[PDB]
Amino acid sequence: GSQILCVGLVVLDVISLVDKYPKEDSEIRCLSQRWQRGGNASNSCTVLSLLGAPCAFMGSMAPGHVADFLVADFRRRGVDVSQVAWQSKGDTPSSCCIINNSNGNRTIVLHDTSLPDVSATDFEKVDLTQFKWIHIEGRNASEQVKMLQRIDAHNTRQPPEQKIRVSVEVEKPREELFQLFGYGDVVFVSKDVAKHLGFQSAEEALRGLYGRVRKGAVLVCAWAEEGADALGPDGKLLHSDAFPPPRVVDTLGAGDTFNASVIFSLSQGRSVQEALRFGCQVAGKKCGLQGFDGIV
Amino acid sequence: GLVPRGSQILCVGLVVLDVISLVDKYPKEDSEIRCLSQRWQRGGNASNSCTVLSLLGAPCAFMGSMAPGHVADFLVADFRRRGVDVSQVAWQSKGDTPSSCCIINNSNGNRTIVLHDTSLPDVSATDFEKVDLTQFKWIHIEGRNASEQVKMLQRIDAHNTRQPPEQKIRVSVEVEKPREELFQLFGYGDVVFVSKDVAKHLGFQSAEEALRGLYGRVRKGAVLVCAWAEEGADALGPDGKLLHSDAFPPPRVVDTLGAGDTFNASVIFSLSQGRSVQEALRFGCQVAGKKCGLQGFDGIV
Ligand SMILES: Oc1ccnc2ccsc12
Repeated sequence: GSQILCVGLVVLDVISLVDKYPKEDSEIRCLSQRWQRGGNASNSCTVLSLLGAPCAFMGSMAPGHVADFLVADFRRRGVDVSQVAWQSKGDTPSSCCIINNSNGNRTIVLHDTSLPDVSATDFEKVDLTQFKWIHIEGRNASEQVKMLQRIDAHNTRQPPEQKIRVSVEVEKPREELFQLFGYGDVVFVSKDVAKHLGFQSAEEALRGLYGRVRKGAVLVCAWAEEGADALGPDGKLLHSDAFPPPRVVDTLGAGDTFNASVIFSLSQGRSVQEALRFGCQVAGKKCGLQGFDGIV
Repeated sequence: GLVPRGSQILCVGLVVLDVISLVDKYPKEDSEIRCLSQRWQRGGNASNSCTVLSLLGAPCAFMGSMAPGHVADFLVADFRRRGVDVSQVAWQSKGDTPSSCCIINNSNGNRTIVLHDTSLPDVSATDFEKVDLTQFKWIHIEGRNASEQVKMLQRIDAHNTRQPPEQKIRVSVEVEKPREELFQLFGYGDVVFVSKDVAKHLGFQSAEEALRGLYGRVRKGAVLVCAWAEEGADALGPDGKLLHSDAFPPPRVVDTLGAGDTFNASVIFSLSQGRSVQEALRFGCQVAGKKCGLQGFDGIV
């Protein structure tokens, strides 16, 4: 019971670093380029690993030269990949990512291949006893709500001493996913989802959405340079200022760095206030670097 | 493997990986969107000409810079997919194998391009010194780093100096970007290709204006060639006679990307087969026009 598990996408991020965002129908030359392992649950595994937390990724992956790269990266980072749902149909997805080196803005064109999502069945097939935490990136909702019911069940039959804690990310403003607010002890909702839904602050959002969460759970909302807020059952709003770097050069996967770091801190039994601060602290540190090398 | 003496046509230039995404609307900065479709394509002038020469039935080799890595691995597998010999590649210990990102707006046609970075060092004159030339019957050079490429051309001139004219290596040059450095390249090669774009920048309004206006810059006996899209192509040799062929536009135009490279390679092929400039011009125009109605190079046959 010593590992954290993330369940979501792994994506090849084909990255271009430019010094200003290109105007439509124009042509500019990038400063530098790199390939990076990406996808939300993949990114959080990078971060959890860098923090010293044994973790494991679980997502789909079609065999090929791309996947061979993604996997060589998972190892080397020490991410247990042994839970991957290897596909036959489809290619592994990839993104074009334009990173604006003057403000770290990152723009992403995702080629979501037909590759099929990890399912209730893939999941029903995993040894829950290895994990202290399970984080799920909201993608195939209805099919994941099932993986969530399974974990609750396993919990029921377990001494509070050894229940598996669960967190859930709703990053995309998409209906299918809104049912997912109802699971997990921790629920991450993005600024985009919040805005796409009426609210224009992290505190508004938390008041609004708290009704939708499972009894006793914490709802977390980061808001970039506004920092991040949390709201638990006690009804007290928690806040943390951001730790922006002097020069913000790369925000690609800052949100995932925040999620990972919050998860990490909580899994070490720190308070919600402490973990809020940790998340901003580490996400902010990453925004001042290209990639993840160097956040520790 | 063993390459027979004087059998291959060599093309020296750029190879680049083009990632091409088609989208609903141009992405607003800091957004996360889905393309309609995405394609990884081997690109570059000397690179495309190599593809075309293989499809035409010529043994061809590519010389360009690459750095070891997954991008290079993809480009090399694609080269090989098109029957192109890649053993002359100049492998580099520093820099990125070129890769470009292109975003095609589906609701209006616009292409927005992020060009490859400048990290990888071009093929040098000393890189090229190491090449045994006897395998080649023709050598074509995409103009890039002209001061260095001039030395390569001087080397071939030296080589040729000492051969029966039946084993002299024919040489062609392409000046396609309108930048001053390249213009000294006009002075080299038996066949000089100048692009419509370059000609326009020098202030010429037609293939005829450009050939007459620039022929001064070529070496005694050279042929200067200019293609002008749907106005066809002209050539102008040492005898002063402006040759011309009309375009062979396709039923409907589908993909013009790399049609100039298809023209260059077709002309080169034709000439290398001992056809006359007028026949080369015409052939070049046919294959290029066909390619324009085709997605990629598959059916140019
Ligand atoms: O806390 C954050 C979460 C996501 N993005 C950013 C960017 C600067 S701080 C920060």
